[PDB]
Amino acid sequence: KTHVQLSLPVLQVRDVLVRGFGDSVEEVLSEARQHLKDGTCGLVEVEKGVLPQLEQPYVFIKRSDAAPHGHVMVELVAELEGIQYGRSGETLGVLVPHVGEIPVAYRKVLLRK
Repeated sequence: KTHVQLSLPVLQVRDVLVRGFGDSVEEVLSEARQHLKDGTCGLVEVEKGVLPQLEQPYVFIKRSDAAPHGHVMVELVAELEGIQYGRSGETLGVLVPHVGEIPVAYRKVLLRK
C-alpha cells in the first residue's frame, strides 16, 4: 500500500529519551520510516523552544493534502542546518523514536510510504 494508517503517540519534548534518528539526512529519513513501520515512532508538536531541545537532522511530518477516516495525509521532510530535503505542507510535528514515554495525545495520520 502507498499509504498506511498510523496513530502516533504525541510526546512532551522534555520526556523524550532519544532526541533524533541519526547523523545524516538519509539516515534519519530511513530510521523514521523503519520506526513508523515498527510502531516505535513518536511525534513532538513544534512550538517556540522545542527544536533546540532535539537533535539535527530533524524529521518532520508535513500535511501532503487537504483527511480520510480522520487521518491527515502526511509525508516526511528532513532538515539539517536550515536546509530541507523534501517539499510539503504545514508541519504536524517532529518525529522521534518512542521508547515507552507516556503520550499526552495521539495524532491519526495517513503516511505516504
